[PDB]
Amino acid sequence: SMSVENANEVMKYYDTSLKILKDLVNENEIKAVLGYLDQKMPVDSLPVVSQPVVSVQDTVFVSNPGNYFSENDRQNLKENYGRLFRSISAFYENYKTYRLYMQDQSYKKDNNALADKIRKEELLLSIALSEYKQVIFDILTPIVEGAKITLTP
Repeated sequence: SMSVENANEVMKYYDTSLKILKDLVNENEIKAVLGYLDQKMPVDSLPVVSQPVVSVQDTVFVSNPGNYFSENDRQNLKENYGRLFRSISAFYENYKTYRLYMQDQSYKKDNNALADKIRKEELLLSIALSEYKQVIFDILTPIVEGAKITLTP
């Protein structure tokens, strides 16, 4: 009864996680942004690539896992989502900065120092985005199986 209601909340959290992680971490878009950071890309060819904006209430829900999860699972989910939201922001904001700095010829003033700083950081962020997404699914799928046990009469 108290476990049945907790199990229903785990299913809601998993379903929201599935939807939000599909739209937030767009692997092919991430790869396309890395290609746009290439040294041989014509500066005037750099396109605008907007950050995906998912449901804000879904973001709040997954960012604050309830006490139905163990304190350890709750902390690991909260940490990985927090890092994932900050990393998403950095990845798309760094590309916006990069595009404006290349197109207004600011790169000539610092001999591409900011271009190389951004390229290195974007590569690290791209790996980390896929890592946080997989870590969240890996925490949840055994708990989800546990919730299915509680919900199968």
